[PDB]
Amino acid sequence: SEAVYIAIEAGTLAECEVHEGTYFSDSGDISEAEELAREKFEKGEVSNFDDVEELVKKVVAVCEELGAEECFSCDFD
Ligand SMILES: [Zn+2]
Repeated sequence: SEAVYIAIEAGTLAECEVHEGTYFSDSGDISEAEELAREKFEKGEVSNFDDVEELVKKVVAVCEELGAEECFSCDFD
């Protein structure tokens, strides 16, 4: 599903645009990613027309699947 990536790409987490593979979701509020995802998603029906509770759940899952909280590459030349 891409709807998730979009829901999260809508502004759920952040990743170094100079370091591909290195990501980092708003640390301190992982749930915020879901809520925000539900806000954008709900504030903008996606083609997939999936469920909010589903997206959010998938938003927290994906976000968690990224297990990223910083761009260690920031030190990797
Ligand atoms: Zn970086």
